[PDB]
Amino acid sequence: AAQTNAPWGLARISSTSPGTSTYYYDESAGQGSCVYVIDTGIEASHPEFEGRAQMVKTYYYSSRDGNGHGTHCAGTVGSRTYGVAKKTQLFGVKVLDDNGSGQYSTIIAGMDFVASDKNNRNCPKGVVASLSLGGGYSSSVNSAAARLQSSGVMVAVAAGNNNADARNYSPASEPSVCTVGASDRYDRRSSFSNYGSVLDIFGPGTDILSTWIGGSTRSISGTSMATPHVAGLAAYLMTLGKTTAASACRYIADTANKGDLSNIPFGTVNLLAYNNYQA
Ligand SMILES: Cc1oc2ncn(CCCN(C)C)c(=N)c2c1C
Ligand SMILES: Cc1oc2ncn(CCCN(C)C)c(=N)c2c1C
Repeated sequence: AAQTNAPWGLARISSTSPGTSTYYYDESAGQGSCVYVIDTGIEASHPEFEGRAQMVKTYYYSSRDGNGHGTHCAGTVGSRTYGVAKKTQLFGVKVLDDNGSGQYSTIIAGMDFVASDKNNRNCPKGVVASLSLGGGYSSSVNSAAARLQSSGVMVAVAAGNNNADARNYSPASEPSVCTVGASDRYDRRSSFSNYGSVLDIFGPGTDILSTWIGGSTRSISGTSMATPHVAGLAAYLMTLGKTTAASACRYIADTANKGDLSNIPFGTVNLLAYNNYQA
């Protein structure tokens, strides 16, 4: 399948070269997989989600996304126009309030929730969790991310936006999850992207168009935007049977475009997520 005039990040993940604008992908499109977006919520009524999104948990007085960040990330995972895996099921877990803030205790509870809740959901092709959030190092936060991964969920986490080594951030620094840095449309490391040996992969993160609250769209930047590209890619590859939740991060690294990014610090992987789709 081909989506013409796609957002640059979708085109990038299906291309061996920067500078193209069509997204190519197998029409299975993540059908039968599920992606949990652990964030500020998801505006599930957005036409772009086509009934495939739903809120399943909140820790606040409402399950509504009053911020937009979670809706944007969910859109990059799985919206019809802006999403990598256009037929996946999206589940919202609101661990962040409408200012984008959340206590580590709440974030941990949300991860443990997903590890159990996937057993209440029909996801025969596999389960992914996208965590576009984090803060300073916490062994308890890292352990929660490790538990979620061990339970059989592909966990993709944002590296962070401090232009610093991700070893000092959580859950970014948990080795067993998939830690995602950000790149731009010219194949440069995004100016704000964290780096370091704990990174597994880069995805598009500068100037990413996706869904927003109020039934709208906008372009924003962050490792938060790169992470759902990788989460959606994992769901897509799991639906194709090419990999599993336990192996998808390694598979994405194995099949990535290698050596193509600039301003990668020595010791950080030079790997850009790539779907390897051949029509
Ligand atoms: C106008 C705008 O509104 C935003 N809300 C959340 N974010 C994401 C930053 C923090 N996040 C965890 C809540 C934005 N980057 C953003 C931008 C730009
Ligand atoms: C380790 C980590 O530390 C963070 N601090 C703020 N944010 C919010 C910035 C979100 N983005 C859209 C600009 C994070 N997403 C984050 C992550 C991951």
